Amino acid sequence: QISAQQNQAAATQKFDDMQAEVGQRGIVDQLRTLSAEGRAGEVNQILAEQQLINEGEIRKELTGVQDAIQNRQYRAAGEQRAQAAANRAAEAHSLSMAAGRENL
Amino acid sequence: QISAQQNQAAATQKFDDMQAEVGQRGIVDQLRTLSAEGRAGEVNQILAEQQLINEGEIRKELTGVQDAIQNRQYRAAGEQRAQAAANRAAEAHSLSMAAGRENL
Repeated sequence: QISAQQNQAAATQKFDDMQAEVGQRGIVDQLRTLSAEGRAGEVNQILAEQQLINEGEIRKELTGVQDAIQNRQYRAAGEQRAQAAANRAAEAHSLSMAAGRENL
Repeated sequence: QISAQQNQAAATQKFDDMQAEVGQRGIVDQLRTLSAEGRAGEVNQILAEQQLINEGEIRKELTGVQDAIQNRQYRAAGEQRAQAAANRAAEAHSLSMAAGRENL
């Protein structure tokens, strides 16, 4: 009797969790839409009041998304700096070559 | 009889652990909320008094979050420093080029 009662209690908990995920599928959708536009302050505030979401691992996925955005921006800035540095190097070398040729 | 009682004891322990996990979700939620805001001193204090949560691997996740925050701040500072360095280099090169051209 006790073994059967334990088994069915566990099954009931599993079913409740599954139903909770199914019902929560909308908030996760809204958070996914919001976090891909850069807005990161309006995702950490909905994940603090409308919490008890079944899986608390979505946080890591959204953080990864925002980190990817920041990394992309930094990479673009770095490339922009590099090309200008190359142009400056080319100009300086041309002047130096002219001067050296005249001296020789 | 010995085998049956051993199996029953193991099953009872599993059931008790599952129930304890179910009952502790509120504390884990509060910890996630606190640790997502940078406060890393209260998380440890809570995890010192109530220390006995059914899974002691939450600490790894929370430390990962804290490390992510610190890394983001450091990367932003580094980007700012690189931008300032490039701005300095541009002016230095312009002045040097002007002087060299006049000398030639």
